[PDB]
Amino acid sequence: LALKTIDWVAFAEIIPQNQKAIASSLKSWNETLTSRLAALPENPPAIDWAYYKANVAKAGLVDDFEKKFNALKVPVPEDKYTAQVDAEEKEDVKSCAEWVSLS
Amino acid sequence: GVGKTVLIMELINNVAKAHGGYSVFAGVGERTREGNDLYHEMIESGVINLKDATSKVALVYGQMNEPPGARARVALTGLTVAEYFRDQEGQDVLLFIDNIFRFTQAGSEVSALLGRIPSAVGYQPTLATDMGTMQERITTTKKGSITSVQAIYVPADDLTD
Amino acid sequence: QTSGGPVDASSEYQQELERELFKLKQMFGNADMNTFPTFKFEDPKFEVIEKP
Amino acid sequence: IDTEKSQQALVQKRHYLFDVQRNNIAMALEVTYRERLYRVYKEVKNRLDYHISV
Ligand SMILES: Nc1ncnc2c1ncn2[C@@H]1O[C@H](COP(=O)(O)OP(=O)(O)O)[C@@H](O)[C@H]1O
Ligand SMILES: [Mg+2]
Repeated sequence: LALKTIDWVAFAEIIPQNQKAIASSLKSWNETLTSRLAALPENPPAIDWAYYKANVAKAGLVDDFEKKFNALKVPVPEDKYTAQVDAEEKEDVKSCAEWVSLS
Repeated sequence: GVGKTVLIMELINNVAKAHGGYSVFAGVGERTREGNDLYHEMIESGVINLKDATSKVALVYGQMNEPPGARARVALTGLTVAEYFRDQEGQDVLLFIDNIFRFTQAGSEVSALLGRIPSAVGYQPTLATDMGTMQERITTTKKGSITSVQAIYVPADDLTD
Repeated sequence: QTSGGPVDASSEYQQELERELFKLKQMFGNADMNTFPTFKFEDPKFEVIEKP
Repeated sequence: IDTEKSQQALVQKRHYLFDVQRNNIAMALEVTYRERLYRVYKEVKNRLDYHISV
């Protein structure tokens, strides 16, 4: 997770009035993720089996669970949106590179 | 005369007949005409059915015309009915008690004669202990729930009694 | 001498024993806890975030 | 002239508007990915502590 720091005071002044709600709502989503992301470990505590291997009176259930659990590949969602927002920036910089030229 | 009985009848109207489990109404030292009103209201509302076994409320009544022993133990009778419906049936029971203050008041009336030194405001020395041994039975366990609504009279409008 | 009757000659209380697990089952939910859990994984809600 | 200078400074900071969207996205998936790792562990354990509770 290679996050990028952001100077919110710089972010505050470079928004146009016609879309302040969007950029303000983006701020709202921002910190809500930051705490929620920090409010739980990156990986849950992988539960013991030894306490379940012997203290459960079922045969096969305590292993095939651990077998199927280990054989379970939870899909992590691919980005499919980072390059799409980057598609706008490179075009935006292009529209702003000329402006600082004409200035 | 501030609305304890009106509010408990409103709670019966809103929650009791709209309920799934069973209900128990223990009249403890209140007007007998209110008990008659409740009986006939539950008869007309189909809650109490005199023709088949689809009744949903059990009534226990020892009213203000009863000697203090009956007014002290009728709360326990209602408790016992609700406790059966909670434990031996696992149902979700509703227990309405009106009035639960008459239990303590009758305890005081009899404690006068049981040869006990009186406590404050002339109450029995065993007020809190008797109230605890009664109230700790009115509770939800992991074998069933008891939603208890108890009207509590306040003497001389003194909430520090 | 219970290998024939596993509950040491219970002779009753089975009628209420299954009520106990039922109260215990509604405490853990409703799914059959004797098999592996199914899954449906949710996806985030997104929009177009360009310069409008 | 100086007002034109500042307009160069403000547009110099432009990229932040895209840095938030990147940051706000990148972790949003991690939040769902992390929380997805509970919905699997918090449930398989649940179906384990059941057979040890009963
Ligand atoms: N929610 C209410 N709406 C209208 N009138 C009410 C309400 N509650 C109480 N009252 C009035 O105040 C009186 C007191 O009723 P009651 O419930 O029997 O008091 P309590 O049982 O405490 O002695 C009622 O006769 C009624 O006219
Ligand atoms: Mg009253």
